[PDB]
Amino acid sequence: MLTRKEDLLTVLKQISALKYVSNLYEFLLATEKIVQTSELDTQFQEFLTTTIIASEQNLVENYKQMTIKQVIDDSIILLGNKQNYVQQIGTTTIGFYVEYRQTLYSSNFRNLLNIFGEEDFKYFLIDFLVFTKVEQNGYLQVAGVCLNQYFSVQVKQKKWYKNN
Repeated sequence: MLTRKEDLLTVLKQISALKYVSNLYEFLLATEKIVQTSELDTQFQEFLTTTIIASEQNLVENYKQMTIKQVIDDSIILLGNKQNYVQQIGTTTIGFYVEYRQTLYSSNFRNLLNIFGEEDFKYFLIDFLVFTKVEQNGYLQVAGVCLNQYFSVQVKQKKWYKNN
């Protein structure tokens, strides 16, 4: 469920498998998808700086330089048989069809789709764990391999009464 920023960050820095962690704004800058002077609404700009993303490797060079619903469906289809991605939750995939994300449909992500371009956006949701600020110091993962999949590997524990 919802997580506090400092908790998300401490968990993320502890996971050695995730070598890359940044806020979205800086990633878009490094990949040159946007530049310092790009015209950005304050809401969207606040969305870029508060959104946190993580990947196993540094994919900046890889990302250098249609409805949102459709792009997301295609993205999910690209997952193949892989499992445990946030976007797959409560989803069933059969061939090119997906049946059954509220945040991913927002204007923020639609603007993100237009800046990334169709192809890169599709892979973005796969290569990155994406955490968005839902409320005051309240983060939610909206895409990528479920964080729990990594914590579990980093900190392997058989049994416990509870560990949120």
